[PDB]
Amino acid sequence: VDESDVRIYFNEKSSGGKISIDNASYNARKLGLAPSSIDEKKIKELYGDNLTYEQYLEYLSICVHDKDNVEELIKMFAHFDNNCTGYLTKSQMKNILTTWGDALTDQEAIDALNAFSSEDNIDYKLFCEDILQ
Amino acid sequence: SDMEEKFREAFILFSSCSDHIEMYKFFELMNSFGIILTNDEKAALPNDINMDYWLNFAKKHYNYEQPFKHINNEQNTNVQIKIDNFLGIMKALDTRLTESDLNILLQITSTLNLKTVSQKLTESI
Repeated sequence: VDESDVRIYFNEKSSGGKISIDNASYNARKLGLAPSSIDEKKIKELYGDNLTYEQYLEYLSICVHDKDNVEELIKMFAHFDNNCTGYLTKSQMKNILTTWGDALTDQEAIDALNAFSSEDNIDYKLFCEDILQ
Repeated sequence: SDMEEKFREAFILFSSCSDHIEMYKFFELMNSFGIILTNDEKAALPNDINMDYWLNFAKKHYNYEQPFKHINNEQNTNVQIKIDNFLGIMKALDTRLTESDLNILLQITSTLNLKTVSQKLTESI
């Protein structure tokens, strides 16, 4: 965690004091936090889209997710591993990321797979390792 | 939002996210909506089935005005079958299920009709 950059990124993307959730998430991802639709909606039903630093800190905490590891994420990727090889097809891993949960478009997920590894058979174990970093 | 976005969802399930579904799993997929082809039509199908062909086949063959027409039989529709006798027809004929059978009756609820089953399955899909 970097305390200095937290404040810098706030005023940089602030507007009339308050910060929009889209920008708060942008800054969360800028640091190294991973906000999901669930974390995003929790703050929506409180002070609105735009919220001051007082409320922005409360959003920084909901984006932490300390209890995140290799087997806390693969609950969907192992669900489709009927082959029992560990290696999963790029395209198989692709459509999983487009249809359910966070709206990751074709190009978003497609390029993320090739960026990790060039090969079709990609292990969802080694995959968690680097995206979580 | 419509059937088009729901059809794609159903392919990634039966194929187990595979690009080219196995013929046998493709039939599971069509039936899950209320699609049954004639002996001739079931031979007209391609060798390797893909997402692109599945969705064309989806539009043409799926019932929209009455999603599940094939469940209606009006001698079998109006009639009431007991839960135990109904499972008797099911356990002898079964080509799929093992213990998810108890869960189908829960999706309906002692004496049941086919118009009740079809109505509940229209809300399931």
